[PDB]
Parts: sequence; structure tokens; C-alpha cells
Amino acid sequence: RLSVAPEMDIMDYCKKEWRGNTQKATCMKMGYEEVSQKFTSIRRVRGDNYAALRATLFQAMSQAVGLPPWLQDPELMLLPEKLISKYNWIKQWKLNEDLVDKIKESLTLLRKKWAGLAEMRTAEARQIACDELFTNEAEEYSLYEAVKFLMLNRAIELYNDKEKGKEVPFFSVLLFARDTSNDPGQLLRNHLNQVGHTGGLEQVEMFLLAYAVRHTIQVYRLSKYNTEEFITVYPTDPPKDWPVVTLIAEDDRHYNIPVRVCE
Amino acid sequence: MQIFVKTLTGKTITLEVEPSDTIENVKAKIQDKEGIPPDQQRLIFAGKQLEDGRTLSDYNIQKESTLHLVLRLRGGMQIFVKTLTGKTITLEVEPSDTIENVKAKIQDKEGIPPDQQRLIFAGKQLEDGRTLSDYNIQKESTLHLVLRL
Repeated sequence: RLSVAPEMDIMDYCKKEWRGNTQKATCMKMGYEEVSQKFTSIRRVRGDNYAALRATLFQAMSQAVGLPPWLQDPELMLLPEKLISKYNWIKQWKLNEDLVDKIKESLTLLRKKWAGLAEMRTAEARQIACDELFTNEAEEYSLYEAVKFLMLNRAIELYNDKEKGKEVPFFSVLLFARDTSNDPGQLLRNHLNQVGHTGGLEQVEMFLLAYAVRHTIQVYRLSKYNTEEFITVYPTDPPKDWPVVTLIAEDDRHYNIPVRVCE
Repeated sequence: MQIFVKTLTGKTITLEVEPSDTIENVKAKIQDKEGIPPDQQRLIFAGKQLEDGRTLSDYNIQKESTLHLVLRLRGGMQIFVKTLTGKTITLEVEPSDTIENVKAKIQDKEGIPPDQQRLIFAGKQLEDGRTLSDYNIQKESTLHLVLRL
């Protein structure tokens, strides 16, 4: 079974999921129509708390024509030892061996798969192969662990950068202003560890995800339909050479995948 | 005086306030305008998270000052509601969502009036006003919907 469902027509899906006359259902329909203008299909993403990572990462890897420089950098493979040695408190995490080997294994898996998809004869082969990648819960969750680690590292970099007074994206300031998220340690303990288990990602943390995988995340928020927030971008002012992935969030409680070019 | 409250998307909201207004008052006003629940609301000024008890003048917030609104809403989770006829409805929800909200969403999707809905989980009838996490309803948990007349 795939964690990313086979595509079905977007308005057929809409009609299936929203019936009954309520302003909510209407808003959902209007939003879905607006999306249906630029995208033909929709793929339901699994609703385990990994959903944000699943959608963003699937979208990013399925269209990946080349290995990003940051993923190619071998220094990255030395990151877990370097980081964990410096900050002990990182030793609190979740699912003989240890955290360093786990994170390194995961990062290696990420780079290996991404690179594999990147070098393939045809785009079609890449799409099918990426579909084959999200079937098995194991490799997939390994990837998500890797992504979470990247989020943590980037967060630490932002905190350190702020403390010495360097210029930082404002979302970092807002992120650490949370009583539960005051420091990277508190971020890990009260937020990241619950990601995939007891809770998803807050909007402020979507910025962190974007910075982590260095992809621009475009989200259609249907509840935001007639407002200026209908299309919301993480981050607000993205680097120009970053790829753009697109997500759909009905009521901000979950993410699915809109599709245009399919098999 | 008027103040600005900005979301993470840069959207700017204008509020009519007095410096004697408490933070929870501001949260209630934001609820009245944008429809955002206060419990999901987190107000931040100058890198500090404002407290419900305190007022604006306490934080030295002047006219035309800008506050930032960082929501506590997570997202990434769905559950299943199984009807007696066999069909399963897939709901996109948050752990802090009330049973009231779940029933309301079920009305929004299937047209079934909330007053006729009875949600059962683990042998227990769920009650309006409590939350999914209160009943220890995890991701991909399954609820049973029975109807009345």
C-alpha cells in the first residue's frame, strides 16, 4: 500500500468529500474549483502525523531532476557526529546501536534515494520509482527522521545566528518566542519529538521544514478562499533557485497532493 | 487607538483597542473578526509571548504597534468515522478539536445533522465539549457513528 494514494480527478474527489449545504462545504468547493483550474488530479496523503513531511518530501523527490548541492555535500554526512558531540541534549529523540548511527543511516538513505531518482533515463521512470519508494513504512520513516534532523540543525543555526546578532529570517524570532519553543532544546523536546506520533507541524514550523529541505512550499488553504491567504508560501520570500512544491490544506489540519503531470 | 496584528503570511489585521484592554480581550476580538479560537491563539510582541492577564500598557504597546499571531494549530492528522451502513468517512482533524467540531465537520461532509449524531469510541459515547486528546484518540483511530431520530 502507498502512503500517497493513486490520483483521482480533483472535482470528483471534492464532490465525494463535501456534500450538504453549509457555508463550510461551499467554501471547500469554491477552493477546490480554484485549485482545479491549475491542477487536474489529487492524491490523498496518509494522515499519520508525518503528513507534512510526507507530502513535501514526496513532491520534492518525485520531480527531482538532480541532486541538490546541499544533499551532495559530504560534510553533511559528518553532521550527526559533529552536532551531537557538541550538544548532548540532542540524545533525546525517538524512533548495540545509537542516535548517531540512526541519523547517519537515515541521511545516507535520503541522499542515496534522491541521487538514484535524479539519475534515471526518463522522468516517467523517476515518478514510478518514487511511487515505489513510498510504500514501505520503514525506509519512509527513516527519511522522515532524516528530515526532522535537518530541521533541528537549521533551527540551531538560526538560534546561534540570532544570539550573536546576525541577520535572521523573522520566522526564527517568532519560532523561539513560543513559551514551549524558547530554545532548540525545548523545540526538540516539546515539538519535534511529537512529530510523527502525537502531533503534526505548526505553521511556523513549516518555514523550518522549507528551510530544511530547501524547497519552496506553496500551499492552497481552502478555508482561506476569498482572502489573501488562499495561497500561502513557506517561506514568504523564498530564495530564487529553490524548487517549488505545491500542497493543499482544507482546514489547516492536513496536507494532500495536487497533480498536473502524471504517469 | 488602533493596533496591527500580523499573521505569518504577512496579512495585517486592524484592531480597535484601549491600552487598558487585557491580552485575552485582544484574543477575543481576533476571534470576533477572523474567527480564530483564542486557545489556538498565541500573541507575540518584541520576541515575548504575551500573557492573558496582562494588558497592552503593561507591555508598553503604543498606537499603531504591530503584534504577531502564531497559531498553535498543528495539522497532519486524520481519523475515521465508520457509519452503520458500512461507509467510512475520513476526517482531517487536530487533537485539540472538540467533539462538537467533529460532528459539525461530519455535517459539512455528509449532511447529517449533529443533533442526530452519536459518536462512540472504545465502547464510550463521546460527549460534546471535550477533545480527541481528552479521549486519547490517536491518529488513524476509528470512531463509530450511530444515528437517532
